Amino acid sequence: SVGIVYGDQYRQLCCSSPKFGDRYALVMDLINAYKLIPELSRVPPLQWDSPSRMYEAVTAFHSTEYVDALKKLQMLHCEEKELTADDELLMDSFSLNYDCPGFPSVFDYSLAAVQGSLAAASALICRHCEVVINWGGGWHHAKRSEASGFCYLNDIVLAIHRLVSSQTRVLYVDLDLHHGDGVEEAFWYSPRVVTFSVHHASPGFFPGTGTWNMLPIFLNGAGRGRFSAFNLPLEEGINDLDWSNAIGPILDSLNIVIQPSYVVVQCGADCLATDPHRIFRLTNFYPLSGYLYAIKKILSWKVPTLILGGGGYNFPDTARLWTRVTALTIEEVKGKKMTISPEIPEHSYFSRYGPDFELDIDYFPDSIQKHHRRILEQLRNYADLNKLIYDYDQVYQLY
Ligand SMILES: O=C(/C=C/c1ccccc1Cl)NO
Ligand SMILES: [K+]
Ligand SMILES: [K+]
Ligand SMILES: [Zn+2]
Repeated sequence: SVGIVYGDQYRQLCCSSPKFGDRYALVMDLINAYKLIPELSRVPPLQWDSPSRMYEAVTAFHSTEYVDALKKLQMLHCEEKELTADDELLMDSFSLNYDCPGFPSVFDYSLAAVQGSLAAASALICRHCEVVINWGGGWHHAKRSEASGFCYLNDIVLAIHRLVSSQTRVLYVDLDLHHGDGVEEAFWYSPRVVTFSVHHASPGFFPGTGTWNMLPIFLNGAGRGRFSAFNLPLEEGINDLDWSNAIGPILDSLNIVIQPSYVVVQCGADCLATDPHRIFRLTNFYPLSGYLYAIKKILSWKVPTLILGGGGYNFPDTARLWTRVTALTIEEVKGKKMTISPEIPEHSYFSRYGPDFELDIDYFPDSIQKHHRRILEQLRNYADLNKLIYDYDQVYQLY
């Protein structure tokens, strides 16, 4: 059974931010326009019995003062007096500024993604769904007491924390163009949550982490979590096939050696060739899309899986991609062919898909070898440190 997180309130809140506007509404309407909803189990966002229970849930990761600050930021943007100097300084100490501005619904908006991904985790734990999709979640940059990259609350960390706390191991796979620093940082000392992020990194590129550190080396966890944080930084321009070749053997080896109880996939869409970032050249093509390749491989493991959204700034193209990921998930889990018309069906947001209105995004197309050796060695070190039973010939064979 494949779940998907949505709801009427949930939709309004996910579409209330200045940065991502109505992206979520395009995504869910396209999924709906392709008639996939009847195939999917609706998963309602989690709600709480009281303010105290909500605070308890969220401060599982975030500090109480940060949460307080985030709530006050909302109240302040709901009045039209300027913030006092004192309020500005409080907000600054939490990076609630610049690229993480306040807006009238900023706490409700951020909390929604958390409600969504907590319900997704619970649906997996109680075995109601084999896979749950939350395209309203995926905010991997938020820290304990710090907003970052328009992430205010880290819904992924909270979902993952709920999963491990239910010999439980979680594999977190971050496909976003950006390094999943928040999630990685959160589980830096935890061997039972292995994080793996593939991303672009270059000097000055957000957020700066997930690459060689200041010959220099890769940090990879600490304490009992040593060797438990995996990173593959790629240079710009990479396409579907090279991207797929770069991460394929790593995903497979991670699964084999770690044997996770849950997989949590962040599927931020800013790797698309047509994203305004224009760094990687991935597509949503399904004849092959790096995304669809990675998700299919992960789903072939038959491990209960959380699939989340994230970045993606070309809203129709993000919708095009996540519609195909959603179709792919249904087909792989329920074992039934999903046929999708090559052109966008008429629906409320049909016009946004110009000019050609088809489902493919409008695009025509040794360093990695060093990384594989480096990571296999980290995986071996991880396995050794944690006394796991790995077959070194089979893992090595994958490369
Ligand atoms: O999409 C992202 C980050 C986007 C970003 C980066 C730097 C500054 C602001 C933003 Cl929204 N990562 O998930
Ligand atoms: K990533
Ligand atoms: K870890
Ligand atoms: Zn991103």
